[PDB]
Amino acid sequence: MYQLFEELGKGAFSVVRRCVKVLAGQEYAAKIINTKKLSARDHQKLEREARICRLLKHPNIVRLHDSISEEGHHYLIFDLVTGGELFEDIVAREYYSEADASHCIQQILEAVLHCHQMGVVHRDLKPENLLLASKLKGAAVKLADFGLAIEVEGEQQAWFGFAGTPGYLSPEVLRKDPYGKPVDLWACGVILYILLVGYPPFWDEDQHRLYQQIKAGAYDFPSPEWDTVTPEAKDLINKMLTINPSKRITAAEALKHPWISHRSTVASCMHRQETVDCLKKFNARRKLKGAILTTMLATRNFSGGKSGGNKKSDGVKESSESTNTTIEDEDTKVRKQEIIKVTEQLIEAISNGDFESYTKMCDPGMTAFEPEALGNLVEGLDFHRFYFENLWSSKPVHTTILNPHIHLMGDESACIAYIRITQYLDAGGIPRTAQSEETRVWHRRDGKWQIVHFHRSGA
Amino acid sequence: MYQLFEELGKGAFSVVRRCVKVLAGQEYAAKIINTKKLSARDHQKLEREARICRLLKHPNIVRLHDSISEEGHHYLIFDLVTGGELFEDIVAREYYSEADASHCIQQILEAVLHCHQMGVVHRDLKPENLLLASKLKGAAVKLADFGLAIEVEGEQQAWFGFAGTPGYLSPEVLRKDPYGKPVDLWACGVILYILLVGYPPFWDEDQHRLYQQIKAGAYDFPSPEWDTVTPEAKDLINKMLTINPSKRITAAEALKHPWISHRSTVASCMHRQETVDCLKKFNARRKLKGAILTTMLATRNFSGGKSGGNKKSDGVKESSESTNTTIEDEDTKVRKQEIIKVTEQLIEAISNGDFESYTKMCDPGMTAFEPEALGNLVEGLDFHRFYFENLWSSKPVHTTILNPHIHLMGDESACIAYIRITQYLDAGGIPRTAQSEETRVWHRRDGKWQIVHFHRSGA
Repeated sequence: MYQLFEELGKGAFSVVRRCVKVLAGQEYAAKIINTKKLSARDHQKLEREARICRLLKHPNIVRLHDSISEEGHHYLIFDLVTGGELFEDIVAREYYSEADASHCIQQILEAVLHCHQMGVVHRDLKPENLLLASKLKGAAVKLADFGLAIEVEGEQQAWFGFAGTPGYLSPEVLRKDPYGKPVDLWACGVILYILLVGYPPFWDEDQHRLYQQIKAGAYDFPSPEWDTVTPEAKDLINKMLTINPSKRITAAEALKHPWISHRSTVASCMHRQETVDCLKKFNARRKLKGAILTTMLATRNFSGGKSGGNKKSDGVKESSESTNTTIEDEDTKVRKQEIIKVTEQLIEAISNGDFESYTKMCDPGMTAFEPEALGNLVEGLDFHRFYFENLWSSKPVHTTILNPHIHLMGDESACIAYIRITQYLDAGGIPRTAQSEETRVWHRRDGKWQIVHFHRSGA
Repeated sequence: MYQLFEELGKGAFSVVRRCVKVLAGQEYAAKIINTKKLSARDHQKLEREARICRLLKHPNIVRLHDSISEEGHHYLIFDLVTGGELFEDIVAREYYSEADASHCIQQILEAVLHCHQMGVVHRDLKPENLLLASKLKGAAVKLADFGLAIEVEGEQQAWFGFAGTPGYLSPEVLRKDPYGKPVDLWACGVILYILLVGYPPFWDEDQHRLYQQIKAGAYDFPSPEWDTVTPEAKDLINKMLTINPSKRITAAEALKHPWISHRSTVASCMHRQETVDCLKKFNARRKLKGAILTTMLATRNFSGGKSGGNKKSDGVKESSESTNTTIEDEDTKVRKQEIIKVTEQLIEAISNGDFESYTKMCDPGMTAFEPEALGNLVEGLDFHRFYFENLWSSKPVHTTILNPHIHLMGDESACIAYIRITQYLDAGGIPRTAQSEETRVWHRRDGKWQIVHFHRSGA
């Protein structure tokens, strides 16, 4: 059904690759999950993932088009978004302000609101899920990958398991409390914070200490970098990083916060180069912490090409190697014989009165000096046509070429000079003979020798 | 004094590099020891290493030429041997028999005998110290690197320290007994054994167990591979791998052993492919042990393989239009003008009667059709010399070129045709005028346009 092309990204248990639907000619992202490496439970919960992703239809959420299981693999086929990570893109930009971070978070909150309204909680919101739609300027931010997402019943809270990514885990998940939609607003607070200053609010080498920090809500806004952040951006972060989920801002309420809904009078317009610089290091530390799959069993993409243009074959090499040095300077020249071939064909074409073959061997802008031109230079083949039509269209005539000399001037140019003697009969012969001295200038154009100019004397 | 070139090998505390003595023009191996990484004691014992290596003059031992200390480095400059390791070379050979291993061990024992006679014990004999003199067929085996070597007093034994390489350590060193020359004969037994079957006599993942094996002398000659080894090769190994150093064969006695001294009637001539195959893996395991710590100026990427792909670009370049406005729009390659230049210089050279400049612009084998040749084809410049000498060496004469046409036939070939009109005076002028139709065939040879053939009419 599909054809897999380049890899776009990875997880521990999946890769994502561009693919093309064979019969459609439409391109998609294939999430390829190695089901041999999953627990029975995580394999089974792929049914829930597939279902959640079909439900979700929103401009800031990548949607599922298809789901396929084979013996060792499951395939979840989504829309292709080609801009890569938001976070990578932010560091390559010429300007980045609070006003620009607000537009990022608004798009994320719109997506999250839509999830929550459909009874879906993402549970594992992090920078890796934040993709750009395309490489075009101002492409939309899009949520991608809901592999840890859950379905909830209205506003009911439950214990859905300990799942998430350490730095983005909510206090309630860490306290083992029943939970729901607010877990995603905590993670948005962590993302917003990183979007403003380029580093996370909670970090510790010791994971147990990290969790105590999260549960305590022990983040800060240190100078110098927070001194130029507006009080309203800090207020929104505070409202999201509220320890008690019943008191945490919802996605609907966050979207009405002035730093989002009154962005144009509230959010700062100042470029934050230090954020861009810190985010580079953040981005880099995220790409070292990882793992690699053992094997790479893959299919073969279409291969080959047709050759472009015409190339000369040339003389075949006599052997792979020999004692005698290759390319000796003094040797018999076949090339001169090639010129002799096209020249004999020329003389035969003139003798037979075949203007058709004479045209092929001559350049359309052929130059000519001949006694029939009375000392003038003639261009084209119109002039010799009068002799092809009238005279040569026919008593016995014998031509004789004497003392031919050939000058080879590269692969594509040559010149031959010789004496032509013609034996013929005039009226009631009386056999006659005539001499002329002829020069032909040959030039190979597109793999074919053509006369560019010729000179004749005494005829 | 010296110039360092490529690296040849390494240790933990030294690299070896080819170098050239600036004022000599002689090449050597420089052992470069980073003295900042040595203990005070090992730095000090470089004096002993330098001394031992000057003492030793033998055909199967690489000798020291010079010793230099700088602030962070010591340099021990030795003869360059270019064949690499014996062991690497054995696996690339077309044939390898007991008789060939006997020749290896004889050379090693000769070197060791010479050490022992000079009161030097190597202490760390191993495959890495066994180098070939050159890449020539039958190059000698040479001992290289005596960094753990000691000086002994006659036949006196002492405790010189625990030093060596685990697999080659003698029982007496492991028992902490005073020791001397026999430690090197134990290591030769281990080397001989590896030379015969391609694997070591003592091996264990657990170093403490390895040492108990060594101290017990618990090696064996298992079938199938030892079944075709002669009893005399096994006898020599047994004599060397004798636990009690007072009973171990000496280097002098080993050299008189029939498997060495009667090689031609005693040592088998049968190719041992299984030894060659095992030795490949042995060689590979020796080159990949992980270092305990890694220290370097740059991370370092290895260079090798091939350089395929990289197709060359076509290279055509567009010509910018002149910025000043032009009344008529024309744009031929300045190449046509180049032909016009050399042609005008030709006409001026003929007019001035300058045969010198005329010779340069003409090919030595120039072809010519002209009325002065009476319908014949003339080769060379001898024919026109008569006109340069006599006539042109001189009344007022004016030349006029009419209707020039140029055919460009590649970068190296061109052809120009034109009408030449000459105004002159005959006897007592009476101004006269003459017409001729001329064709020149130019060819660039070694960056210079030369006439290969020319044609003239009506002159």
